[PDB]
Amino acid sequence: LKPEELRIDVMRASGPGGPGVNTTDSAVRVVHLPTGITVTCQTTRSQIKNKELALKILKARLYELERKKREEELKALRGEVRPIEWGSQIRSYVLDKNYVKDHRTGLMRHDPENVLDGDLMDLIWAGLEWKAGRRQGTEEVEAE
Amino acid sequence: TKNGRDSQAKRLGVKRYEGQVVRAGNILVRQRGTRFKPGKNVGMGRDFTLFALVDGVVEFQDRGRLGRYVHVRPLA
Amino acid sequence: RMKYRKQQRGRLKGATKGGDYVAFGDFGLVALEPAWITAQQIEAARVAMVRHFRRGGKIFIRIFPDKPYTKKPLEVRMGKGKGNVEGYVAVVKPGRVMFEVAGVTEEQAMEALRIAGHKLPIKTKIVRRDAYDE
RNA sequence: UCCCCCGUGCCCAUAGCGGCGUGGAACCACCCGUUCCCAUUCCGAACACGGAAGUGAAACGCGCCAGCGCCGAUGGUACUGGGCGGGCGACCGCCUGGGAGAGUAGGUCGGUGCGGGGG
RNA sequence: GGGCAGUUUGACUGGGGCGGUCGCCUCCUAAAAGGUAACGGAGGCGCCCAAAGGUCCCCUCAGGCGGGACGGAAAUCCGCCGGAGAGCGCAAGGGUAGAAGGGGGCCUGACUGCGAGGCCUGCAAGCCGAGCAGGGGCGAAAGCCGGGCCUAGUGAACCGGUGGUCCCGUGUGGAAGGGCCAUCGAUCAACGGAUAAAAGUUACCCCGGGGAUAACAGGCUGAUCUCCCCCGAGCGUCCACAGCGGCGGGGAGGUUUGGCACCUCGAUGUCGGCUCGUCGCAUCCUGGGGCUGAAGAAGGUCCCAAGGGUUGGGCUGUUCGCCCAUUAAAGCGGCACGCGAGCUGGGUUCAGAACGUCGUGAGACAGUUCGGUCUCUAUCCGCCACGGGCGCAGGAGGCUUGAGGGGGGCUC
RNA sequence: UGAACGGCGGCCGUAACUAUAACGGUCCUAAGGUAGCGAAAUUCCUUGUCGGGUAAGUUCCGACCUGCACGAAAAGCGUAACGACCGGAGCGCUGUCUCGGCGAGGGACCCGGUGAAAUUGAACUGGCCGUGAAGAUGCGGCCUACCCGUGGCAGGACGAAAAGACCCCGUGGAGCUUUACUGCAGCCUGGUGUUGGCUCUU
RNA sequence: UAGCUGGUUCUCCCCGAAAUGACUUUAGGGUCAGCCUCAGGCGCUGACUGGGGCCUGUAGAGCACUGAUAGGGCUAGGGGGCCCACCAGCCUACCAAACCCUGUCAAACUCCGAAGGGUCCCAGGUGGAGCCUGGGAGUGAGGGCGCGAGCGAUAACGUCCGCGUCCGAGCGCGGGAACAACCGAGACCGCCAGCUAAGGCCCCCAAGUCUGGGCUAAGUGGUAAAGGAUGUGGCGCCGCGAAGACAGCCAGGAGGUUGGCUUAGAAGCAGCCAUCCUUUAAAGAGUGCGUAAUAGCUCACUGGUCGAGUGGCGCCGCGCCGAAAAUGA
RNA sequence: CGCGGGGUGGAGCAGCCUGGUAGCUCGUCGGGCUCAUAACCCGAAGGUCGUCGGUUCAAAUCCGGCCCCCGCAACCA
RNA sequence: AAUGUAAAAA
Ligand SMILES: [Mg+2]
Ligand SMILES: [Mg+2]
Ligand SMILES: [Mg+2]
Ligand SMILES: [Mg+2]
Ligand SMILES: [Mg+2]
Ligand SMILES: [Mg+2]
Ligand SMILES: [Mg+2]
Ligand SMILES: [Mg+2]
Ligand SMILES: [Mg+2]
Ligand SMILES: [Mg+2]
Ligand SMILES: [Mg+2]
Ligand SMILES: [Mg+2]
Ligand SMILES: [Mg+2]
Ligand SMILES: [Mg+2]
Ligand SMILES: [Mg+2]
Ligand SMILES: [Mg+2]
Ligand SMILES: [Mg+2]
Ligand SMILES: [Mg+2]
Ligand SMILES: [Mg+2]
Ligand SMILES: [Mg+2]
Ligand SMILES: [Mg+2]
Ligand SMILES: [Mg+2]
Ligand SMILES: [Mg+2]
Ligand SMILES: [Mg+2]
Ligand SMILES: [Mg+2]
Ligand SMILES: [Mg+2]
Ligand SMILES: [Mg+2]
Ligand SMILES: [Mg+2]
Ligand SMILES: [Mg+2]
Ligand SMILES: [Mg+2]
Ligand SMILES: [Mg+2]
Ligand SMILES: [Mg+2]
Ligand SMILES: [Mg+2]
Ligand SMILES: [Mg+2]
Ligand SMILES: [Mg+2]
Ligand SMILES: [Mg+2]
Ligand SMILES: [Mg+2]
Ligand SMILES: [Mg+2]
Ligand SMILES: [Mg+2]
Ligand SMILES: [Mg+2]
Ligand SMILES: [Mg+2]
Ligand SMILES: [Mg+2]
Ligand SMILES: [Mg+2]
Ligand SMILES: [Mg+2]
Ligand SMILES: [Mg+2]
Ligand SMILES: [Mg+2]
Ligand SMILES: [Mg+2]
Ligand SMILES: [Mg+2]
Ligand SMILES: [Mg+2]
Ligand SMILES: [Mg+2]
Ligand SMILES: [Mg+2]
Ligand SMILES: [Mg+2]
Ligand SMILES: [Mg+2]
Ligand SMILES: [Mg+2]
Ligand SMILES: [Mg+2]
Ligand SMILES: [Mg+2]
Ligand SMILES: [Mg+2]
Ligand SMILES: [Mg+2]
Ligand SMILES: [Mg+2]
Ligand SMILES: [Mg+2]
Ligand SMILES: [Mg+2]
Ligand SMILES: [Mg+2]
Ligand SMILES: [Mg+2]
Ligand SMILES: [Mg+2]
Ligand SMILES: [Mg+2]
Ligand SMILES: [Mg+2]
Ligand SMILES: [Mg+2]
Ligand SMILES: [Mg+2]
Ligand SMILES: [Mg+2]
Ligand SMILES: [Mg+2]
Ligand SMILES: [Mg+2]
Ligand SMILES: [Mg+2]
Ligand SMILES: [Mg+2]
Ligand SMILES: [Mg+2]
Ligand SMILES: [Mg+2]
Ligand SMILES: [Mg+2]
Ligand SMILES: [Mg+2]
Ligand SMILES: [Mg+2]
Ligand SMILES: [Mg+2]
Ligand SMILES: [Mg+2]
Ligand SMILES: [Mg+2]
Ligand SMILES: [Mg+2]
Ligand SMILES: [Mg+2]
Ligand SMILES: [Mg+2]
Ligand SMILES: [Mg+2]
Ligand SMILES: [Mg+2]
Ligand SMILES: [Mg+2]
Ligand SMILES: [Mg+2]
Ligand SMILES: [Mg+2]
Ligand SMILES: [Mg+2]
Ligand SMILES: [Mg+2]
Ligand SMILES: [Mg+2]
Ligand SMILES: [Mg+2]
Ligand SMILES: [Mg+2]
Ligand SMILES: [Mg+2]
Ligand SMILES: [Mg+2]
Ligand SMILES: [Mg+2]
Ligand SMILES: [Mg+2]
Ligand SMILES: [Mg+2]
Ligand SMILES: [Mg+2]
Ligand SMILES: [Mg+2]
Ligand SMILES: [Mg+2]
Ligand SMILES: [Mg+2]
Ligand SMILES: [Mg+2]
Ligand SMILES: [Mg+2]
Ligand SMILES: [Mg+2]
Ligand SMILES: [Mg+2]
Ligand SMILES: [Mg+2]
Ligand SMILES: [Mg+2]
Ligand SMILES: [Mg+2]
Ligand SMILES: [Mg+2]
Ligand SMILES: [Mg+2]
Ligand SMILES: [Mg+2]
Ligand SMILES: [Mg+2]
Ligand SMILES: [Mg+2]
Ligand SMILES: [Mg+2]
Ligand SMILES: [Mg+2]
Ligand SMILES: [Mg+2]
Ligand SMILES: [Mg+2]
Ligand SMILES: [Mg+2]
Ligand SMILES: [Mg+2]
Ligand SMILES: [Mg+2]
Ligand SMILES: [Mg+2]
Ligand SMILES: [Mg+2]
Ligand SMILES: [Mg+2]
Ligand SMILES: [Mg+2]
Ligand SMILES: [Mg+2]
Ligand SMILES: [Mg+2]
Ligand SMILES: [Mg+2]
Ligand SMILES: [Mg+2]
Ligand SMILES: [Mg+2]
Ligand SMILES: [Mg+2]
Ligand SMILES: [Mg+2]
Ligand SMILES: [Mg+2]
Ligand SMILES: [Mg+2]
Ligand SMILES: [Mg+2]
Ligand SMILES: [Mg+2]
Ligand SMILES: [Mg+2]
Ligand SMILES: [Mg+2]
Ligand SMILES: [Mg+2]
Ligand SMILES: [Mg+2]
Ligand SMILES: [Mg+2]
Ligand SMILES: [Mg+2]
Ligand SMILES: [Mg+2]
Ligand SMILES: [Mg+2]
Ligand SMILES: [Mg+2]
Ligand SMILES: [Mg+2]
Ligand SMILES: [Mg+2]
Ligand SMILES: [Mg+2]
Ligand SMILES: [Mg+2]
Ligand SMILES: [Mg+2]
Ligand SMILES: [Mg+2]
Ligand SMILES: [Mg+2]
Ligand SMILES: [Mg+2]
Ligand SMILES: [Mg+2]
Ligand SMILES: [Mg+2]
Ligand SMILES: [Mg+2]
Ligand SMILES: [Mg+2]
Ligand SMILES: [Mg+2]
Ligand SMILES: [Mg+2]
Ligand SMILES: [Mg+2]
Ligand SMILES: [Mg+2]
Ligand SMILES: [Mg+2]
Ligand SMILES: [Mg+2]
Ligand SMILES: [Mg+2]
Ligand SMILES: [Mg+2]
Ligand SMILES: [Mg+2]
Ligand SMILES: [Mg+2]
Ligand SMILES: [Mg+2]
Ligand SMILES: [Mg+2]
Ligand SMILES: [Mg+2]
Ligand SMILES: [Mg+2]
Ligand SMILES: [Mg+2]
Ligand SMILES: [Mg+2]
Ligand SMILES: [Mg+2]
Ligand SMILES: [Mg+2]
Ligand SMILES: [Mg+2]
Ligand SMILES: [Mg+2]
Ligand SMILES: [Mg+2]
Ligand SMILES: [Mg+2]
Ligand SMILES: [Mg+2]
Ligand SMILES: [Mg+2]
Ligand SMILES: [Mg+2]
Ligand SMILES: [Mg+2]
Ligand SMILES: [Mg+2]
Ligand SMILES: [Mg+2]
Ligand SMILES: [Mg+2]
Ligand SMILES: [Mg+2]
Ligand SMILES: [Mg+2]
Ligand SMILES: [Mg+2]
Ligand SMILES: [Mg+2]
Ligand SMILES: [Mg+2]
Ligand SMILES: [Mg+2]
Ligand SMILES: [Mg+2]
Ligand SMILES: [Mg+2]
Ligand SMILES: [Mg+2]
Ligand SMILES: [Mg+2]
Ligand SMILES: [Mg+2]
Ligand SMILES: [Mg+2]
Ligand SMILES: [Mg+2]
Ligand SMILES: [Mg+2]
Ligand SMILES: [Mg+2]
Ligand SMILES: [Mg+2]
Ligand SMILES: [Mg+2]
Ligand SMILES: [Mg+2]
Ligand SMILES: [Mg+2]
Ligand SMILES: [Mg+2]
Ligand SMILES: [Mg+2]
Ligand SMILES: [Mg+2]
Ligand SMILES: [Mg+2]
Ligand SMILES: [Mg+2]
Ligand SMILES: [Mg+2]
Ligand SMILES: [Mg+2]
Ligand SMILES: [Mg+2]
Ligand SMILES: [Mg+2]
Ligand SMILES: [Mg+2]
Ligand SMILES: [Mg+2]
Ligand SMILES: [Mg+2]
Ligand SMILES: [Mg+2]
Ligand SMILES: [Mg+2]
Ligand SMILES: [Mg+2]
Ligand SMILES: [Mg+2]
Ligand SMILES: [Mg+2]
Ligand SMILES: [Mg+2]
Ligand SMILES: [Mg+2]
Ligand SMILES: [Mg+2]
Ligand SMILES: [Mg+2]
Ligand SMILES: [Mg+2]
Ligand SMILES: [Mg+2]
Ligand SMILES: [Mg+2]
Ligand SMILES: [Mg+2]
Ligand SMILES: [Mg+2]
Ligand SMILES: [Mg+2]
Ligand SMILES: [Mg+2]
Ligand SMILES: [Mg+2]
Ligand SMILES: [Mg+2]
Ligand SMILES: [Mg+2]
Ligand SMILES: [Mg+2]
Ligand SMILES: [Mg+2]
Ligand SMILES: [Mg+2]
Ligand SMILES: [Mg+2]
Ligand SMILES: [Mg+2]
Ligand SMILES: [Mg+2]
Ligand SMILES: [Mg+2]
Ligand SMILES: [Mg+2]
Ligand SMILES: [Mg+2]
Ligand SMILES: [Mg+2]
Ligand SMILES: [Mg+2]
Ligand SMILES: [Mg+2]
Ligand SMILES: [Mg+2]
Ligand SMILES: [Mg+2]
Ligand SMILES: [Mg+2]
Ligand SMILES: [Mg+2]
Ligand SMILES: [Mg+2]
Ligand SMILES: [Mg+2]
Ligand SMILES: [Mg+2]
Ligand SMILES: [Mg+2]
Ligand SMILES: [Mg+2]
Ligand SMILES: [Mg+2]
Ligand SMILES: [Mg+2]
Ligand SMILES: [Mg+2]
Ligand SMILES: [Mg+2]
Ligand SMILES: [Mg+2]
Ligand SMILES: [Mg+2]
Ligand SMILES: [Mg+2]
Ligand SMILES: [Mg+2]
Ligand SMILES: [Mg+2]
Ligand SMILES: [Mg+2]
Ligand SMILES: [Mg+2]
Ligand SMILES: [Mg+2]
């Protein structure tokens, strides 16, 4: 809500008042120039209390406009998909035959019982971070 | 705005300055406390009022650590 | 802070006590006109001062806002001002020393104080520590 | 007329706090005792009576010291009855009469009145 | 028991209503006597106590440091410093230990009958009071006591209650009923208190007044609003001013919103539109420039410059604004927000009616909705035109000079 | 006892992404607004959002529902026909408009006859810039201006008209209202008069 | 009925208000007081003034109380770090009670404290003074100006008090262009006489184009600020200079060095930290520009020439910019 | 801005007026019955009383400023 | 006096 951005307008009010309403402009129109979103107010006899209210109103809407854009840049980072369905998985942990398996690196293993306890290092270190940065490190150094 | 208040002015202070002739019984000084102590030929009432005790002349005496005093030097 | 409530305006009579001498630092900035100096003023000067000579010497401020400055909010005539919109100011009679600097070259303190002057409403003077003491 | 002491006033710190010293013949105090008068929300600490011995340690008396406290000019200034003069003002300047506070120089461990005992 | 009737329904108030306030005490404002206003700054009272009173006698605080079984910053004890920063029932102030403060013995003067002389004061009230008489309390006595350290703790008169006595008692004796003395019934708190007894509504409204007082406009003011400057943190890769300018500071203007209440209430017609304009320049375009982070074309920024120009539609009563299609550009302000004795009357702002809403209600609404009478004759100034008179120091016909004005002024 | 006056909730939590919340917790009530409708003759924010129509639509129509502040006989939702009712659109047609022109007649104008009115302190009544009770023909300074009329225009004379209706004041007035006060009519009611006989009964 | 509006008729003479306080279903009305006037009475007292006594808490100042306050010191408490646990120890460019030093602020703070004011005594003061008792009143919306405060915004022709004062009622006279209250001055009547006051003395317009010494070049004067500038004149101070300066011009202007560190690069030149020497007459581990980083230009400094003054800073007078409005100046 | 109300264990409410000890329901935690979960039974824990000041021997409680939430009001021209 | 999902018959 920097004063440099929005323009404020003054104009006589619609409705009752006497000569006071005709000759005294108390209505206000506070348009936000960049975002284009405008707002008008005139519920009180005063220009300042309308100029004041019309601003607290614009604040609410501009907060709800910043929360919408605050979503794509804090939710698109989560995952561009993730069905959670079947096959949407990237690493299976089979306790019957005792074998985990990262479907990304194709890497395999033989201890689901310990891995599900802390042995993630062996996975993240060598293979995981590798393929993770690989799919993006081969994308930039070729075409993207 | 709760504030538009005060109480009556009590018009106190010295009522008879030094040298002034006085009739017995008439008042010399009205005061908040004992801003003046009685002394010779001068009595004091419930409110700390000092009043001459016999026709005479008022005179004031300062006695430092012991405070100021009002006296009536008689004559007749 | 503490004190109590809001306070009468009074008047900025002759600069009787509105005078002084340096007592800290080598250089000083003295007032030449009577005025209520705002906190926003004192500060803006002080900051703009250090801001000038980064990690520089040490500045002293001998004037201090204790007076509540009131202000009715765009209306008519009831009660005393809710006031304090400008909050607090310091009384300054022409001649009083306000800001001391120390531990910097003359040209380094001839600028620092030159600036702090501008952030102030009144006309001011810069001073060497002459030689007048007690 | 002089000196010491006892009691009691007057001004109201230049009379006070503190450190050092001196006084027991006289006076004063502590001091011996608690039968009697009297007394303790307990206690002869206090109040009280009867009083030798000892002491001047305590208290007080006198005298020295200026660390604290207190007193504190002169000179100039702020302010200001009254009278004027300059600027938009927040303000400022002169004539005439009065004149601080702070601070500097200094001062002070008192001065005196009545009665009484004693050289 | 509003079917009906007579009435009540407070004042202050930078207009009125709404809110707040109304008496009393303390402090400041108050300008060194007293007094002193504002819807100026701050707080209390509408009680309490038979001990918290009288007198006689005795005792002296808070706090700090040190030492002490519970204690633990703080209970009670001891020591040293400590003049009053404690306490004085309760707000504050003044006063105060050479007691007004803490404790104890006896006690009830929180007496009756008075009252010299004063303080304060418009009235009426309020306050202080020596001493005299009676009969008393404490003290050996001198003496002290007519409540409380003091300043708030309150209510004229009327009307009535209870108790008592030298009073009156309607021909006389009693009685009734009064008087006098004593005391009781006040948030009469709008607190000098109209009645024993009282709320609203009007846009269906009326009269008397007011520019003593609000709504329009002008005025003063310039907070607010618009424009412009000072400083130069920082941005701009390098470069603080090509373009920008944190935190602060100084001004101009009188288009906004306010403040004030100065002319007008025996009337200054309020918005918008239409018509007709004219002026300002802080310039939208066109004309001329400086800088550019200006190759050119095009821009950006500042300077000079009113001479002319500055479109047509959609939506809404709109001003404003959004939008469509163009343009050299589609400038901003003044003129009573120019202009209703020029027009309109869609909006506001009478009576009808309805919705939501509030109110038991009558009604009410910067809430909404449909409807709703705008006055032939210009005297003067001014303005557009057109004549009559006289003058122009012979009379007449025709032709002329241009002092001084006016018109025009655009752009692709 | 409601087709009598009337009334008809609040806070927090919960879903195979997020959002929402069919579900739940709790407090309170006499009971917590059902159907149907809903930015409405009701919606403040508001020109709500989306769709329609238009080159462009604060209006209009269709939707959605976070209904400031609908809602069921002060009726709810619909409804053919009807309407000098109020809103939106289109076709036809047009001087409504671009944008005005010409023409006719009745006035206006000139001559003859008759002959009013409101208004009116008195007038020998110019412009600007100041000024003054703050908007000047009348004051100051300056500019301008021969005397008198006729046809026209309406910026001024704070023009005329109506002792402002708006506002406030007055211990003014009146109409209306009620659980304001006090009365009255009216209606209810005990005693008694008009009012008598016989019998049972406590 | 009208606490409201309007209206109220001949002359001369003397005096001459108020717009405040208290209470008021009072607020544009009233009652009492204040102020005006008339009558009778008292008779030096009255305003103002001299001398003396007492009462006082403002201006100013001050920090001793109540609070506020910047820096430093000393130092409980708490916080971080070393170290740890039995709790103990030290460090502490963190915050900070008490205390102290330096430096300050306060209407509701005062160790202090004026000028002044109040009152009484004595004296001057015979004045449209004063006091006592009465008859008659009006006024009870004030306004501006100076000064002292509150409110407001250290706004208002604003508002509310205090001491004055003028208008009111002196819109009678002079000055101020015009203009109740600013400056001068209190109009009984007449004069073709004189001196003055404020203000003025070039023309409208009376009176000096007076005298002497300066300043100002803007039409300033003829009405505006922060702030900006080689405007102009004046006093003062420091320094350079005939042993040769200032300015311009001829020449060098460097070596290790390319300073250590940051950084893609930082070579005197984004920033951070900074204190060598030497060829020598002189050149700074560097004033500005130029770069991607450098080289290039220049000052600083020294040599020569010239040949007489020159540069910085403080102070005062007057002036310049800052400076845009609507009917004609 | 004006007047009125409110802020207390994780959720929602008492307690305050008349100061001395903070209560109710839900959820949470431990233990039970069940094959297991829920229901149900037995235990237990949990609160700066919004915040900053003031009164008092003592403050959730009374007084005052502030922040936050709720409702009402914002009219005449 | 409720509930118990989703991968097993040469
Ligand atoms: Mg910007
Ligand atoms: Mg509208
Ligand atoms: Mg209305
Ligand atoms: Mg209206
Ligand atoms: Mg207006
Ligand atoms: Mg206006
Ligand atoms: Mg008051
Ligand atoms: Mg004293
Ligand atoms: Mg007495
Ligand atoms: Mg500091
Ligand atoms: Mg108002
Ligand atoms: Mg408040
Ligand atoms: Mg001898
Ligand atoms: Mg020793
Ligand atoms: Mg002994
Ligand atoms: Mg015995
Ligand atoms: Mg005996
Ligand atoms: Mg005995
Ligand atoms: Mg004895
Ligand atoms: Mg010894
Ligand atoms: Mg001793
Ligand atoms: Mg010696
Ligand atoms: Mg000494
Ligand atoms: Mg002196
Ligand atoms: Mg000025
Ligand atoms: Mg001034
Ligand atoms: Mg003198
Ligand atoms: Mg002195
Ligand atoms: Mg001494
Ligand atoms: Mg002596
Ligand atoms: Mg009844
Ligand atoms: Mg009735
Ligand atoms: Mg007003
Ligand atoms: Mg009002
Ligand atoms: Mg009203
Ligand atoms: Mg009211
Ligand atoms: Mg008052
Ligand atoms: Mg109270
Ligand atoms: Mg007592
Ligand atoms: Mg004792
Ligand atoms: Mg302590
Ligand atoms: Mg201790
Ligand atoms: Mg101990
Ligand atoms: Mg101890
Ligand atoms: Mg111990
Ligand atoms: Mg124990
Ligand atoms: Mg403890
Ligand atoms: Mg201890
Ligand atoms: Mg002890
Ligand atoms: Mg000891
Ligand atoms: Mg003392
Ligand atoms: Mg003290
Ligand atoms: Mg006490
Ligand atoms: Mg007390
Ligand atoms: Mg006191
Ligand atoms: Mg004493
Ligand atoms: Mg006692
Ligand atoms: Mg006692
Ligand atoms: Mg006792
Ligand atoms: Mg007597
Ligand atoms: Mg008397
Ligand atoms: Mg009286
Ligand atoms: Mg009277
Ligand atoms: Mg007596
Ligand atoms: Mg007797
Ligand atoms: Mg007595
Ligand atoms: Mg007492
Ligand atoms: Mg007593
Ligand atoms: Mg007592
Ligand atoms: Mg008193
Ligand atoms: Mg009566
Ligand atoms: Mg008798
Ligand atoms: Mg009889
Ligand atoms: Mg008998
Ligand atoms: Mg009697
Ligand atoms: Mg009441
Ligand atoms: Mg009253
Ligand atoms: Mg009453
Ligand atoms: Mg009456
Ligand atoms: Mg009554
Ligand atoms: Mg009444
Ligand atoms: Mg009707
Ligand atoms: Mg009527
Ligand atoms: Mg008037
Ligand atoms: Mg009035
Ligand atoms: Mg108008
Ligand atoms: Mg006007
Ligand atoms: Mg400017
Ligand atoms: Mg930036
Ligand atoms: Mg940069
Ligand atoms: Mg300014
Ligand atoms: Mg204007
Ligand atoms: Mg205005
Ligand atoms: Mg007026
Ligand atoms: Mg007025
Ligand atoms: Mg008229
Ligand atoms: Mg008229
Ligand atoms: Mg109009
Ligand atoms: Mg109009
Ligand atoms: Mg151009
Ligand atoms: Mg070009
Ligand atoms: Mg180019
Ligand atoms: Mg380029
Ligand atoms: Mg280019
Ligand atoms: Mg081209
Ligand atoms: Mg130029
Ligand atoms: Mg220009
Ligand atoms: Mg257009
Ligand atoms: Mg377009
Ligand atoms: Mg074009
Ligand atoms: Mg364009
Ligand atoms: Mg265009
Ligand atoms: Mg403009
Ligand atoms: Mg125009
Ligand atoms: Mg108009
Ligand atoms: Mg205007
Ligand atoms: Mg208009
Ligand atoms: Mg009309
Ligand atoms: Mg119109
Ligand atoms: Mg008309
Ligand atoms: Mg019509
Ligand atoms: Mg229209
Ligand atoms: Mg309409
Ligand atoms: Mg209307
Ligand atoms: Mg009407
Ligand atoms: Mg109607
Ligand atoms: Mg409206
Ligand atoms: Mg309509
Ligand atoms: Mg007609
Ligand atoms: Mg005329
Ligand atoms: Mg004219
Ligand atoms: Mg010509
Ligand atoms: Mg021409
Ligand atoms: Mg022309
Ligand atoms: Mg032209
Ligand atoms: Mg039913
Ligand atoms: Mg209902
Ligand atoms: Mg409802
Ligand atoms: Mg979910
Ligand atoms: Mg039920
Ligand atoms: Mg509903
Ligand atoms: Mg619909
Ligand atoms: Mg709508
Ligand atoms: Mg709509
Ligand atoms: Mg509304
Ligand atoms: Mg709407
Ligand atoms: Mg609307
Ligand atoms: Mg829309
Ligand atoms: Mg869309
Ligand atoms: Mg459209
Ligand atoms: Mg559309
Ligand atoms: Mg449509
Ligand atoms: Mg909805
Ligand atoms: Mg919705
Ligand atoms: Mg809703
Ligand atoms: Mg809303
Ligand atoms: Mg509403
Ligand atoms: Mg609704
Ligand atoms: Mg409803
Ligand atoms: Mg119904
Ligand atoms: Mg329907
Ligand atoms: Mg139909
Ligand atoms: Mg019909
Ligand atoms: Mg019809
Ligand atoms: Mg058609
Ligand atoms: Mg047209
Ligand atoms: Mg014709
Ligand atoms: Mg005719
Ligand atoms: Mg005809
Ligand atoms: Mg004719
Ligand atoms: Mg003429
Ligand atoms: Mg002009
Ligand atoms: Mg005038
Ligand atoms: Mg005049
Ligand atoms: Mg005129
Ligand atoms: Mg004249
Ligand atoms: Mg004229
Ligand atoms: Mg002319
Ligand atoms: Mg004619
Ligand atoms: Mg005509
Ligand atoms: Mg006209
Ligand atoms: Mg006409
Ligand atoms: Mg007219
Ligand atoms: Mg009238
Ligand atoms: Mg009344
Ligand atoms: Mg009846
Ligand atoms: Mg009957
Ligand atoms: Mg009957
Ligand atoms: Mg009967
Ligand atoms: Mg019968
Ligand atoms: Mg006379
Ligand atoms: Mg006279
Ligand atoms: Mg009246
Ligand atoms: Mg009178
Ligand atoms: Mg005399
Ligand atoms: Mg004093
Ligand atoms: Mg002072
Ligand atoms: Mg001392
Ligand atoms: Mg203190
Ligand atoms: Mg204290
Ligand atoms: Mg240390
Ligand atoms: Mg510690
Ligand atoms: Mg430890
Ligand atoms: Mg420890
Ligand atoms: Mg340590
Ligand atoms: Mg003071
Ligand atoms: Mg005081
Ligand atoms: Mg003085
Ligand atoms: Mg005097
Ligand atoms: Mg004579
Ligand atoms: Mg006279
Ligand atoms: Mg006289
Ligand atoms: Mg006399
Ligand atoms: Mg008289
Ligand atoms: Mg009278
Ligand atoms: Mg009156
Ligand atoms: Mg008045
Ligand atoms: Mg005056
Ligand atoms: Mg002045
Ligand atoms: Mg005021
Ligand atoms: Mg001031
Ligand atoms: Mg003024
Ligand atoms: Mg008058
Ligand atoms: Mg006079
Ligand atoms: Mg005049
Ligand atoms: Mg003239
Ligand atoms: Mg004048
Ligand atoms: Mg005149
Ligand atoms: Mg005059
Ligand atoms: Mg003079
Ligand atoms: Mg002249
Ligand atoms: Mg100027
Ligand atoms: Mg100026
Ligand atoms: Mg100037
Ligand atoms: Mg200047
Ligand atoms: Mg420059
Ligand atoms: Mg040199
Ligand atoms: Mg030589
Ligand atoms: Mg040069
Ligand atoms: Mg050369
Ligand atoms: Mg060279
Ligand atoms: Mg060269
Ligand atoms: Mg070289
Ligand atoms: Mg060189
Ligand atoms: Mg070179
Ligand atoms: Mg180097
Ligand atoms: Mg180089
Ligand atoms: Mg080169
Ligand atoms: Mg200078
Ligand atoms: Mg100067
Ligand atoms: Mg210019
Ligand atoms: Mg003009
Ligand atoms: Mg909670
Ligand atoms: Mg309780
Ligand atoms: Mg109970
Ligand atoms: Mg449970
Ligand atoms: Mg469990
Ligand atoms: Mg269990
Ligand atoms: Mg158990
Ligand atoms: Mg447990
Ligand atoms: Mg609390
Ligand atoms: Mg909340
Ligand atoms: Mg909320
Ligand atoms: Mg509301
Ligand atoms: Mg209202
Ligand atoms: Mg309204
Ligand atoms: Mg109304
Ligand atoms: Mg109304
Ligand atoms: Mg009305
Ligand atoms: Mg098979």
